[PDB]
Amino acid sequence: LEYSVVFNLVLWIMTGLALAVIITSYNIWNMDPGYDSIIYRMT
Amino acid sequence: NNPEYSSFFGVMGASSAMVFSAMGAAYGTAKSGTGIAAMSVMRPELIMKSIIPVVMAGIIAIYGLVVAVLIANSLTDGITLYRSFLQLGAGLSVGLSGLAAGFAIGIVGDAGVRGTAQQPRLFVGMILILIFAEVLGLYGLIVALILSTK
Amino acid sequence: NNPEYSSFFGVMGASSAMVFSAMGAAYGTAKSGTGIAAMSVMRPELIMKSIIPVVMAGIIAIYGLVVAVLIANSLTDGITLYRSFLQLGAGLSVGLSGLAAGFAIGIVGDAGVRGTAQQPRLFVGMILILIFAEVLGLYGLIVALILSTK
Amino acid sequence: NNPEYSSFFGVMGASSAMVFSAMGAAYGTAKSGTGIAAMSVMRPELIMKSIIPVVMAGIIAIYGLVVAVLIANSLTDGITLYRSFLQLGAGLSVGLSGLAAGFAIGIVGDAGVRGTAQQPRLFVGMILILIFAEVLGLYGLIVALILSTK
Amino acid sequence: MKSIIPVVMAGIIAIYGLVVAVLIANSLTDGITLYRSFLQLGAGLSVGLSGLAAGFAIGIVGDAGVRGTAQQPRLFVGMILILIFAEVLGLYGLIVALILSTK
Amino acid sequence: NNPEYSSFFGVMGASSAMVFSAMGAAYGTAKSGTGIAAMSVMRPELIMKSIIPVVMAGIIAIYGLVVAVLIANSLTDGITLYRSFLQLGAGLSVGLSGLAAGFAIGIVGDAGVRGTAQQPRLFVGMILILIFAEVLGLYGLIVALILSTK
Amino acid sequence: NNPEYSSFFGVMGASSAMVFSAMGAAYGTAKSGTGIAAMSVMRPELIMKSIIPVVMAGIIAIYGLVVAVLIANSLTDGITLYRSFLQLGAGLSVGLSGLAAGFAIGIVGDAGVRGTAQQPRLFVGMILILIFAEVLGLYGLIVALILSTK
Amino acid sequence: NNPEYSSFFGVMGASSAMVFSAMGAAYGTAKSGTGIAAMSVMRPELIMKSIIPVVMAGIIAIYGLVVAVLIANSLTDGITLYRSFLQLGAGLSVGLSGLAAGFAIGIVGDAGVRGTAQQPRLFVGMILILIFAEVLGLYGLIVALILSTK
Amino acid sequence: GFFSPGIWMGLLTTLFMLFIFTYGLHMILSLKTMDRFDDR
Amino acid sequence: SFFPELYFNVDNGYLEGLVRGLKAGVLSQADYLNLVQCETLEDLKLHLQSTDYGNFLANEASPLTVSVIDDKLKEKMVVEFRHMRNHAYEPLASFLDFITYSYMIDNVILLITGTLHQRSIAELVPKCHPLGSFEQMEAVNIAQTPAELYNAILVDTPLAAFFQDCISEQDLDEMNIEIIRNTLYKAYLESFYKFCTLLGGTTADAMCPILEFEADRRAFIITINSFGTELSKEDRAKLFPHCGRLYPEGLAQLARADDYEQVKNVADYYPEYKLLFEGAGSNPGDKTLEDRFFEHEVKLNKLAFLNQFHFGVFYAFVKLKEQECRNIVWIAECIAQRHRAKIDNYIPIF
Amino acid sequence: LCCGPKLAACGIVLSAWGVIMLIMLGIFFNVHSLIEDVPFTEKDFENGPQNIYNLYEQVSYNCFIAAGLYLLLGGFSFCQVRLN
Amino acid sequence: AVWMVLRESRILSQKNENEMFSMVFSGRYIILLMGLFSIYTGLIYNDCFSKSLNIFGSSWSVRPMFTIGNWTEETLLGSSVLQLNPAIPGVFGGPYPFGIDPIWNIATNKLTFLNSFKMKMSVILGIIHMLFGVSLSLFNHIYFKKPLNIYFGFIPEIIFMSSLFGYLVILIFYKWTAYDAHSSRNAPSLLIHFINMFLFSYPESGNAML
Amino acid sequence: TGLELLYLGIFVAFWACMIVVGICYTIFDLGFRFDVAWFLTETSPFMWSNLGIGLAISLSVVGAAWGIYITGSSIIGGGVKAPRIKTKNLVSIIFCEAVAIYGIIMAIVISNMAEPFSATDPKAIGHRNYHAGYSMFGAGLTVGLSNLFCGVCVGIVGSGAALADAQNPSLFVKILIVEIFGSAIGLFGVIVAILQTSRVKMG
Repeated sequence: LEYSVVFNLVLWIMTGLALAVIITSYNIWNMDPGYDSIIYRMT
Repeated sequence: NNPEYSSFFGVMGASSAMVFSAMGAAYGTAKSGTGIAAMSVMRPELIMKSIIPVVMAGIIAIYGLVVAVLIANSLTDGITLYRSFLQLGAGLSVGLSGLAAGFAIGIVGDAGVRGTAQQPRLFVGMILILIFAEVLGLYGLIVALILSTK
Repeated sequence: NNPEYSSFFGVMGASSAMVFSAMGAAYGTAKSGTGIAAMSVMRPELIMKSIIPVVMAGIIAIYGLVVAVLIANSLTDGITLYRSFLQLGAGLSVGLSGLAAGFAIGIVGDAGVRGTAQQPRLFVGMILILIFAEVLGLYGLIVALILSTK
Repeated sequence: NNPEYSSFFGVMGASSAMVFSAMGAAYGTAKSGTGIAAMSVMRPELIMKSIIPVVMAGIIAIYGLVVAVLIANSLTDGITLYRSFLQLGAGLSVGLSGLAAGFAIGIVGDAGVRGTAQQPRLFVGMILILIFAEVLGLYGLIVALILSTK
Repeated sequence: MKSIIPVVMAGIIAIYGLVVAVLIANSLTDGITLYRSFLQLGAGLSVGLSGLAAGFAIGIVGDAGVRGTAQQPRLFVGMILILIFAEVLGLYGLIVALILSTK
Repeated sequence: NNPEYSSFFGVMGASSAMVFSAMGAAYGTAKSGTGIAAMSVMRPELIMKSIIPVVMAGIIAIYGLVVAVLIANSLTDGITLYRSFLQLGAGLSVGLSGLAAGFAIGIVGDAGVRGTAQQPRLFVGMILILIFAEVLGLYGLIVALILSTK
Repeated sequence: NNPEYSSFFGVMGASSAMVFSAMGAAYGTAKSGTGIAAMSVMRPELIMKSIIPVVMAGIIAIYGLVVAVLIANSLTDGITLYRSFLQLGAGLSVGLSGLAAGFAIGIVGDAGVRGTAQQPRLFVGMILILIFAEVLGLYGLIVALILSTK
Repeated sequence: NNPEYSSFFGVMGASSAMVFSAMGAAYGTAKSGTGIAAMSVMRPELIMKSIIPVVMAGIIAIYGLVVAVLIANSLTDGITLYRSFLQLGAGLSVGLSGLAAGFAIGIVGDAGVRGTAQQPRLFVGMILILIFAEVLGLYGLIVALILSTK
Repeated sequence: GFFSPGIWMGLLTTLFMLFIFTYGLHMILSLKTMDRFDDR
Repeated sequence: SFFPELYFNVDNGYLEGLVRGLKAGVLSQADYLNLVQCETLEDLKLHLQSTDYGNFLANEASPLTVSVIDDKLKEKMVVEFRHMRNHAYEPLASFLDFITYSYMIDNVILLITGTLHQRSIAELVPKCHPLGSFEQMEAVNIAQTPAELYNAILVDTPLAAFFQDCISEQDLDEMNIEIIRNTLYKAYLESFYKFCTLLGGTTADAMCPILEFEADRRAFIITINSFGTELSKEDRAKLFPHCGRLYPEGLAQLARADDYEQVKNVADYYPEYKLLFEGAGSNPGDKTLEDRFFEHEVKLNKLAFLNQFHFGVFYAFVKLKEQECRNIVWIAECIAQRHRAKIDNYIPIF
Repeated sequence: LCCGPKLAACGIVLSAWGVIMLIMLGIFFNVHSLIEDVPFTEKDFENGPQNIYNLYEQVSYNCFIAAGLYLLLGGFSFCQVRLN
Repeated sequence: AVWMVLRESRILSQKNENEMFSMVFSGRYIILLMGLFSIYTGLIYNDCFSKSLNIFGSSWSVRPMFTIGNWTEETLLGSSVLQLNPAIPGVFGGPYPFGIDPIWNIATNKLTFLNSFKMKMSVILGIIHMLFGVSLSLFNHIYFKKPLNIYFGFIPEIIFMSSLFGYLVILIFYKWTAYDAHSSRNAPSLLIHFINMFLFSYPESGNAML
Repeated sequence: TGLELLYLGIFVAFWACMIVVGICYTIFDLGFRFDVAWFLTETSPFMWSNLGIGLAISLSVVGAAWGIYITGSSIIGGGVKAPRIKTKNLVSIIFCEAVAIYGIIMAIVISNMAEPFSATDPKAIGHRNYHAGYSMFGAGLTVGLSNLFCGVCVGIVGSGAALADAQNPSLFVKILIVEIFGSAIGLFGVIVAILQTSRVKMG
């Protein structure tokens, strides 16, 4: 009973939180070190 | 009388408090580390001063650790749901606020350390800016504690 | 008589206020700090004036702390739901408005600080513009305070 | 007799009116400040005149404040839903309208400030185009206000 | 030889995963009261996603650290300190998982 | 009797016709106007010839008008639903088909004007192409009328 | 005896057939016209031969018109549903297949028109390939005709 | 006892067989024609013996046509559902498999014709490779033929 | 049931205003400052 | 596509209006005729003052020379470019950087050779082309050490990526300076072209035709000029860009060609180029191939101004104004040397 | 064959380690006829403990066979290193 | 390590261009010890390639007495189940003389019995070692005659660490010797009391005190 | 392209889930669990009506406002060398204000029809109220979107007009004709919206 309440809450809460992790992970995954200073020589 | 599934919210809180704040500290440390490497090769004499952004980043992760434990030690099977919701909100408040702080710490650390390599007078200003980012993390901790004990 | 799970919305409000405000202040701080590191490397004598953008960002964060606490201290178990929606509105109103203010502070801070070193007469104009951004953050607080006690 | 959740739609109207308008004004301010910072270096004598785009951006934020408060003062517990959707419509009407106007003010103001420094005869044209942008935000307010009592 | 450190330390994350994953598995039965199941789920995610964050931290600083060290051997000490803090993040994940999974 | 909500689909039909046709006409017109202005700087004597693509685009708008009016005039409360589906299909048929035509009109008009600017002998060629695009739009109208009167 | 809304699937067939085929022909026309406009500048004498890809594309549009009408004429209120699904399948089969054919017409015409101007001996090869694209469209028509009468 | 949701699965099989196969053949044709047009600049004598990739593309379209007809002829009202899922599988199997082949035909054709232009020895190799792609498409037909009669 | 008239109506209005927020934020994020200043 | 004509004017709206406003100021055919009817350098100045040009030779030496007006013309357009480059945002600024790269490449060729033949950087910088600038140090005060210049370039100079073809310093000492600069420029064209295709809207369609022309035009001229020198056919082929119409098949023929006739036979497959070789009568008192190429390039750069929502307008602007400078200097030089029958050898820019 | 003394030397170490492990393992199976408790018993297990003893005896025999092969391997690898 | 040492004269008086071999050679005396201690600890862990070492002293339980304790023909159902061996049946008990009783190496719950040991052991060893590290600081502060570093430094630092972490260590040993299976139900959880300790959390019920 | 990747991933997952749920509800032969009539009738006509009203005005401002900045930047840029531009090309912004007005008038005419129902059980209650609700939504959406795209059209064209006039003052008058067609696009949306609500009643 009241399934629609638990369902609605859990669906969107975990979806938003999961996406926040995905986006944060993306931003960290592709962190730009600058590709300078010593990178030009090591490359 | 207790709605089953109620614990799900509080449990996600305890995890979220650590996971999101960990990503923040991870960004802060990783972003600062690159800036440190650039400075140190140019001049290693500052290697023991440019580490500070990293220590600060760690403190953010601790903020999250503290709440995550407080929530976990506040879980029960016969949970009244109200408290479970507060725990979720408290965990997210510190986790996501620390996450924002982590980005703030990393960006300014890299810029500050790279600048300091050229201008030693930049150090003091860098620290003050880093202080604001640590304060941004603390505000999250304060609210999370208020909610989790409410 | 009070609907169940009614506290959820108010709890999200308290957390939303703090998190979005921290996001705003964090962005504004990071963008200013980058400009400061890039600017003051040449003109360190400005290092103690270019910090202001960052302070204003911090005010955005306080707005969020004040409401997030105000909301948390207003929550109970038997909430009539109506009150919760009001709390959610107040939380989001200040949080997302502060977030917008954070971008205004950040973009103007970076542009202003670097420009100021190039042209010292710009300093006053920079502050005045940043003042509007702080006012934008405050408008959010005003509405949140009206709603949170309604 | 009141469909539960009736209050939820209304309070979101007050939130939207403030948040979307703040976003518009924040963008408008950010673009104007960036253009001012770039212009003012070479022609500091134009700093005072160049502020106008920023003020108008601020006005956009005020329209949102006016509706957001008007709605907030119009909320009760026993809302008949009919009233709630009217308030939501009014909130969205001024919100998106103010948001769009803020973009026009920012983008036009940026170009206007840069152009004026190159050719002062463009100053009046800048003001005229920007007035239209504000008039659009006003439009959003006027209808949003009319709807609030229907 | 010295440059391997980032890789060796990174391996701790996979170990932390094993430690919790087994600790949870040891407590899986049919008649679970749900409550304990959520706790196990949270502990699993906590250490996993925290280890993921730590993995990012270690990798990014390792690349910069190893390259910098060859440019300036004095970087060794700074590299070690940075790597430690990144590893601590993985440790914090374990700590929460241990407290939560046993509650 | 006549079921409730049955008019919903017919209303979407009338709206779809006009909105998608407006999209086509708006794109086709904007593309032609750009090409016209681009040419006219180089040589003004061809300006009159370059206008037709804009009329072509307007016809797309009319195609949508004819069906949208036909449906809107036909809409009532007691609709047998079957009729509503025909109206929905007729609306989409003419709107989306006119949309495709408007896209084609834009691309070929813009390229045609630049082509003619370089080579006056192209005039007849681009007109023949634009005739095909107008025919593509008409096909949409034909099907829509057949469904709307079915 | 028949279910409600059964015409919904059928009427979408008549619409889909026209819209997708028009979209295909529209793309093929747009790409062909671009190549014609660019090519015709250097080789104006080819203007009356390079139009062919555009005619090909128009055939795809007719293919679609024929089925859309046949579905409309065979679409009734007391439809047995079975026939409705068949009409939807027939509509999609010809429409989407014509869309694929229109793409091929587009790419081949664009490259072929320019290739022909640079190589008069390519004209026959261009036609042969475009014949294959028309065949691809015809296959869709064949299936749609089989389904719509099944 | 026949479920009324079966005539849909079935007809979608016939549609899928034709639509996806046409998409594959259209892609292969579009890419092959582009390569041929470029090739013709230097080696027009190869134009006729470069059409083969396009013929093969067409064979992929036929694979789909044949299955679509076989299903369409098999479609009835009282379908036992089992047959409907076999028709759906057979449709997708040949269609999507042909689609994959279309890409192989297209990419290999383009690269092969362009290479052949310079290295006439590549021609046998181009054909052997393209034969494999046609064989991959046939595999889709084989499965569809097995399923459609099961 | 999975959804209620209340829940659904809420989601429907939430998405419209969420799209507005997304639009606004999109343009705000795609906002740059200058690399350098023109002259002295 | 729908890619431009929407977000484009948000940041680049001002610059589009400004640069086309600047284009309006280029000398027209009517103006060039007025400049020809001078026969005196001071009168040339006076007639120039009728346009957007003028009042820039004021306060200079009373006698006007060709070298002075040449330098001043460059400076005028450099300022206009730098202005537009400074008032710009990354989406557009990166495009402009590529334009500056072409000049940076020439300047670093100047920095080497001089470094290889002990000359100080401070002596070399005054003769570097504007827009090179090199605000970064380490390229300065290299102590006439090739390694220091090659390290400063690898690290600080934006051209570092391009040098990946020419590396290890050994290349700098063993390769002829001209092979080095042609190789580096080819790398530039390859990256710049790909960049334009990443911006896969109006810019790609309006800009790439120009770059594709440059690639093929250089391939033609390189092949011809290389006939009389000592250069391996394979090494010559290494200098051909692959962003053009000769790349699929055609460069192979130029790489093998040992005569002008064979080069024309290659052009024969491309009517757009064949017309240039047939128009380039190359008689002892006629226009040559380079002259027809310039006329074609201007046609292309002018056609760029038929699109109102792209970055190709800024590239075309620079090239058209650079040719404008060449035209004006040509007139000033023809006046000074009194060769009035050769005055009509300027490239009309409409 | 020489095969390289570096690889013959590795064989000597593997052979010596193997002979030690295989002999000791076979003994353990023979004595505790056990910790490993993996002799591949039958599923149709009857009330006959002596059946388990017999299984371990088979496992032990197999262990000594494997050791014999390592003894032969060590001999060959040894002479390779001496000749190399 | 022994091999490297025995060839020390031949390896050292030679060229060794491979730094990986040179590195481990230079540490050959460090490795030697690591091996010697690894044997010691492995024997206490009672793991030799995942095999235990039964010295005929494994008296954890007397299976004959298991069947006496109301386990008659359990091997019938056993075909599909495990059945956990009870504590304090009156017939089991007695520590293993050295290391972990071999019986656990063949159990399906090794992963809990021995896992708990290693967790608690790691804490015990870590905290004690840390306290040693602090104790050393006292001698250094005495050597440099810095009274302030011991009156305001060492003393409160060692007390701080002792009061929090040494307390924990004591409780760990206490539990092992204080509680038997007779109190396994509602047996105190050391981790929960540790957290509640710091927070001054003293619920009326739900947790028994040590 | 971080944001474009986000938008795509959400788009694909959004519809992919709908496909799976739709086909599953069919396959498993659920008792018409996916009930479109339920959605349409439970959703209060007040939501549909007031949404259309806000959209009608708000989307029109977005268009107007969009076009304003398109021509604003072009006019200001060109004006650096041709100050004459501001005399004539301001009409482009007059056109944009007019495009916004179209929506404003329509939004008010629609909102004037808003009434309460005092209704409860949708069954056989407010049949006409639902028609008026949906019609108001459609008419509001119709004019909103039509003005939205109209505003963009006139903006883009006005940009070309300003760039043309900057270089030749004789071109403005001829080009002006195109913007007039653009404005007509918006007016057509108004005509249909009026018709759609020409026969509605609430209450």
